[PDB]
Amino acid sequence: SIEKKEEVIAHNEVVFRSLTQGLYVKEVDIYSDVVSYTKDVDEALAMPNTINFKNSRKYKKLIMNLDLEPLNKIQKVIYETHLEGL
Amino acid sequence: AITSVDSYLLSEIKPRLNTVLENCYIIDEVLKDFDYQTRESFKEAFCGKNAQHEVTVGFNFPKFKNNYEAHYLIQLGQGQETKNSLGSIQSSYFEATGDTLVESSTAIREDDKLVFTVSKPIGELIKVEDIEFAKYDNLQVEGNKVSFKYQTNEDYENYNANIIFTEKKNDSKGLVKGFTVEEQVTVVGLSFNVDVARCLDAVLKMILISMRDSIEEQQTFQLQNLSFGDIAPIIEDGDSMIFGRPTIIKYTSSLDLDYTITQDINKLTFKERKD
Repeated sequence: SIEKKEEVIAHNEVVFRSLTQGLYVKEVDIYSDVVSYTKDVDEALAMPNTINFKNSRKYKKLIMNLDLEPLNKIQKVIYETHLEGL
Repeated sequence: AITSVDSYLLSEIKPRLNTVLENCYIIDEVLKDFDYQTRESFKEAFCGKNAQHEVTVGFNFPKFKNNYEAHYLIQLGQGQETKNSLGSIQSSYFEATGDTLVESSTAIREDDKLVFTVSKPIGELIKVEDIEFAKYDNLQVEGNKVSFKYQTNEDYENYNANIIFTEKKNDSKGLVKGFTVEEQVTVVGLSFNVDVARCLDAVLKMILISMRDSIEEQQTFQLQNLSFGDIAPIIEDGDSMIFGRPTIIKYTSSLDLDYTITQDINKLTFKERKD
């Protein structure tokens, strides 16, 4: 018996994976081309994607790159209340 | 050696500031306290090698325009004398010595010795990293190189080390005359957006801390005392105001001069009274 359910979003950012290598980007150069890779979601390069930051410019040359696979990362907390009788 | 504090600030700030803004991990540590919105917006703007916007730094009363989006502004400030010494004497030296340097070198294989070579004459050695040369090593200096004996050190033909040394100029021994000066210098960040200013000031505080470990700071510019003013509108006659929080930096340093001695006694003759 679920009584109350609330869903909350902690973070919302975009992470880019290479189709071939399967790694995540961690760093880029002056031209925004990749300098490094990392196989860790927590350390990967991130573009903020909360509502105020949509339609960015900093990573246009990155997004257009076909080898890269953008991924929308979302972190959530949900609260579930229960009643179990006597 | 009169010390231009204003020049020293610019020399230290310009390289170090660029390095800090270059990476994102350090900025997050710096801006750990700030809220998410301000933190990322600043990072989106200036942080990273691919940042379109950039920060600038310069002195006051320039005849051109500065990047009022984000800029560091410096002005010399007051100065005072605090402590003297007897005869205004500070130190005595047997060798004309310049700045103190840190250099990296690799050991070279000579016959009896292993030697490091440095860009300039060694003069006075201070330290080689994590080596306590024993008397049997017979550590000695020669020109621009430092030498220690080979035996029971044979694993270290490829030793890679850092060296701290002084620039030697002349053998002319002389005295130092001078006193201590307590100087204050002003620094302020400028923007037409207050949030940027607060982030900018916080970045400054960190590199000031890092400067406490610098060679020049440890040896020449000591006893930091920081003081922050209130955020104020620097300008009001425009389409929008300019906001900046001034900071005051205090230093203790010596205004020194070299006095050379030529009266070197070498001969000494004893003659008894005729009576």
